[PDB]
Amino acid sequence: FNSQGSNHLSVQYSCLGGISLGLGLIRMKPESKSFEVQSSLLYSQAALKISILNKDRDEIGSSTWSWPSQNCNSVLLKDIYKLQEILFEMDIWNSLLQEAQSCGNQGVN
Amino acid sequence: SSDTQQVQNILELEAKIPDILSSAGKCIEAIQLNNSLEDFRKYSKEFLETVEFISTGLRRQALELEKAEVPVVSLQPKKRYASTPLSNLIFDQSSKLI
Amino acid sequence: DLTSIQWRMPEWVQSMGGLRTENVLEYFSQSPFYSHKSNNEMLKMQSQFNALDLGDLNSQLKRLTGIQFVIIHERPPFLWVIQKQNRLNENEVKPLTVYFVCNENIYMAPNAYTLLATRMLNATYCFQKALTKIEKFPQYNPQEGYTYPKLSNDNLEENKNQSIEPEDFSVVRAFMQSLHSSKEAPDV
Repeated sequence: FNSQGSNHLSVQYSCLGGISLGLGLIRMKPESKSFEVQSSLLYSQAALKISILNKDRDEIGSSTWSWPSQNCNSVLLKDIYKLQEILFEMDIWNSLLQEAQSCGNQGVN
Repeated sequence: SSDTQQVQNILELEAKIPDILSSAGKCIEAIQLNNSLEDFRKYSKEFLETVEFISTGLRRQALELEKAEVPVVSLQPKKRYASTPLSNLIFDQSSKLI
Repeated sequence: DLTSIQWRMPEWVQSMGGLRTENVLEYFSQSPFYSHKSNNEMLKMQSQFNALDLGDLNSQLKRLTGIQFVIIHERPPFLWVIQKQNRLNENEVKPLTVYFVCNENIYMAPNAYTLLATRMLNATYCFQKALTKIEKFPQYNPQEGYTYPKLSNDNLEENKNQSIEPEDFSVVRAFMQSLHSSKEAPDV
């Protein structure tokens, strides 16, 4: 798709879908020979840690989300998958804590 | 040509233009330096071809783009949710998540 | 050479105390600009013959054929117009350069076209020179566009329309505006 003042393309990295729309700002990177792409992220990487705090809020149960691993020939497309994964964790946890609204009806806070 | 192939045709059409300037500097060289009418007699039968034939190739890439009739407006996507490969692959992860 | 250049032997004027009438052609006779087969000088040769038979100047001059340096417009006490000419008859004249008293200098009058060509040449030269040690620094790209390479950019630091769906002042501009309003806020 057409993009902004960047003159580049506006590819939808989030072609597979999620919630909030996502298009990568294609960007030439002279060091890379290829042309590495980034978005609005300040974060270098992101996902979703989970764990069970005790009465002392010591660890009990715990885990963390992990995406299935794409292994496409183009690492660029792989990073499209990565930014997809990012917008994914975004839209989900943001929607959830946005929904946190009335969590208090059975003690959840 | 289909998909990228028209664009690819332009991509290898890319280098077809800059050397036309070599042919043209030589068009000047024909009398400025080489001092022979025969040279530009040939390159006027070359420069105009190397330029214009590419120009026609371009104008036909565009007019036949206008035959292919690709829409110019970008659709505003609905907030897409889940394509099937995404869904079942997430299920594959769920197996991995077991 | 014939333009704005010094050629002075002031002590002659120091003796004369300045020019009078025919004595302008004396210091002018000292000048290269003076011609030898001018009627002023061939009848200077007449001064070396007849001597007495020259009158003022123009009577003996213009009646006789050849190069001359006639006087028409005095500008006391500095300039005096004196055009070069070539009589072809006792009646006919074929005027040349207006030599003029540039004060301790006398010059041929330049063509307008000379200076005009100087202006044209120097201006287009400024254009071409603008194209010289300046051009081809903004290297073109279809994508990047023109480029401006640097060891360090700072200092400071037909496409697409539809896309994704500072103000270096910290709104300081409006703050200054408010300062304009507020400096006389008590006053107004």
